[PDB]
Amino acid sequence: TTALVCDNGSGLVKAGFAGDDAPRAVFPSIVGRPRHQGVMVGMGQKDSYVGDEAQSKRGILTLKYPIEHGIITNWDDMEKIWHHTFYNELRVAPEEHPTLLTEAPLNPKANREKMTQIMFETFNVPAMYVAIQAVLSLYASGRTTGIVLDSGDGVTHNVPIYEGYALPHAIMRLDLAGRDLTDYLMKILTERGYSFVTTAEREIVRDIKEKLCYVALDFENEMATAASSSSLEKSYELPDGQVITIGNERFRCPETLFQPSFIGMESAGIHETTYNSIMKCDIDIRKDLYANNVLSGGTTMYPGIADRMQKEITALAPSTMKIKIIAPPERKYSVWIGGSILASLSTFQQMWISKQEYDEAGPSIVHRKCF
Amino acid sequence: MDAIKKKMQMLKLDKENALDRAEQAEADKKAAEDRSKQLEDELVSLQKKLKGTED
Amino acid sequence: MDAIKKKMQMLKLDKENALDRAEQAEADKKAAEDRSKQLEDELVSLQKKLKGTED
Amino acid sequence: DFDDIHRKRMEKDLNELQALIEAHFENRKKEEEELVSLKDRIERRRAERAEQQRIRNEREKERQNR
Ligand SMILES: Nc1ncnc2c1ncn2[C@@H]1O[C@H](COP(=O)(O)OP(=O)(O)O)[C@@H](O)[C@H]1O
Ligand SMILES: [Mg+2]
Repeated sequence: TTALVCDNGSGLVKAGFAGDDAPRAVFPSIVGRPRHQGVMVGMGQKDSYVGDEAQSKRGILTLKYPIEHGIITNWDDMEKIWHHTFYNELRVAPEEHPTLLTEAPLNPKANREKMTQIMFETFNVPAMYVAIQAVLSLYASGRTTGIVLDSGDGVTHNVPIYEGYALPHAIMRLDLAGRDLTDYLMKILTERGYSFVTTAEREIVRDIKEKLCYVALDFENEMATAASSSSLEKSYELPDGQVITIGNERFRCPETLFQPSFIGMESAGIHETTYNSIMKCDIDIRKDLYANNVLSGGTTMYPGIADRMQKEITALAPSTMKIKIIAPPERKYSVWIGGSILASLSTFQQMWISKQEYDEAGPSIVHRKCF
Repeated sequence: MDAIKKKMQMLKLDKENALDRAEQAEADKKAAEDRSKQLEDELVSLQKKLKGTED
Repeated sequence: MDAIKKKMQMLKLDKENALDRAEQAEADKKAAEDRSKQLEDELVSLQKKLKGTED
Repeated sequence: DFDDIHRKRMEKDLNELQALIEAHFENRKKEEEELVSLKDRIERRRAERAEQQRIRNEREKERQNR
């Protein structure tokens, strides 16, 4: 039979059968209970709208993501999300399909063990396998080397790989991602008068960020230009009218990636953690990693980031090496495409964690040889 | 619109590939010519050593 | 319209420029490589005649 | 590896562009001219309705004026 390539993610759940080009169903991972009282009788009001249904009734819900930073903080809601994904968005019972979840690097063990225990006890799948979210993004590019920066919505991690041999001592995981950029944008919009507070209006700020923000090639020059002319002010229409005008908030929101001091984080930007991740590698594979830098994940879709990052790394790196940044147009679904490719391989067909193996060793089987 | 963006992306992929190939070929030319000129210098020094041996 | 034409023409020009530059570089690379081979072949015989002279 | 990039890239590099051009051409042809012609037709019908309304209003005002 065919395998189910699910990809929990944090912000958008992407799923679909193995062997295709794009995920079959992509929908936000939010579960929102209603918060008001409700007076109409017999309206058929449910107790929790999940997935894309709660992005249409979000006016009277309190949306809450079940995955904070890669890790899962609310297991009941995550179980609800998985149940919805299997039964309503794909309509395939899990009793007859292997599953291939994905997990960020350096995550707590208990999260992974609970994930496999749920998949084997509640949904009762035949066999499931957990894979690191960066190796798949490297599969999708058709490479076999390269250092991949997978800046998702929950957590940004940077896994270097050479000739198929991952370097476990050079993984640099940073917890700045799309959600923190949304919060920072929502916080700097208040400088013009627009106040978004409700958890429903966070979605509106996210839409503003997606449609308007861009990464500046040079930050100081843009700050000077936006403060003199008015060629940058782009307007946007809220879900009820009252258009708003975003000035130099456009390139200040995604600039947080390269200067995490804006949101008070100490660490260095995504332009310098990649160079540090390279320098921890051996001295003989640094040229190949320099030449095959891969971008993935949703948050790396800002217009103009593949040039800013290249300029920064070229500034840091030695002058002789060639710096090349691979930015495929299908960046958002790169991890899932790689997952489909991996699940479609014949050599991989014996790596699944078969159910009888789980019955013999318990949930701690995932840390064992079947990784 | 829709198809126009994809066509632009194709025109940009061609741009990147052609530019990268041009740069790589230029680096190859630089390396090869440096090799040749160093070999020529070695040949010259051998001629001079032969001259000293002849003396 | 106006923007599509100019952008498309400029990008095609960029591709053609990179391609022709790469071809020129590769031609010079091949010529330099063959000349280097000639230098090697002559240098070996120069060494042989030097060795005979020294003997 | 790196040999399926051709068979997954070059395909859509031309087929997708040509198919989207075909879709745009057929959609424009189906949509724009038919919409403008239909709007002109509805405008003519609207003018005829306006004439009928004027005639009826005037005759009723003529009779009822007492
Ligand atoms: N076109 C876009 N431009 C800018 N940011 C985007 C765009 N699309 C998605 N994002 C950001 O990326 C996030 C989605 O990232 P995603 O790759 O789905 O995360 P995950 O790894 O959990 O799947 C969204 O929250 C949004 O903030
Ligand atoms: Mg991801």
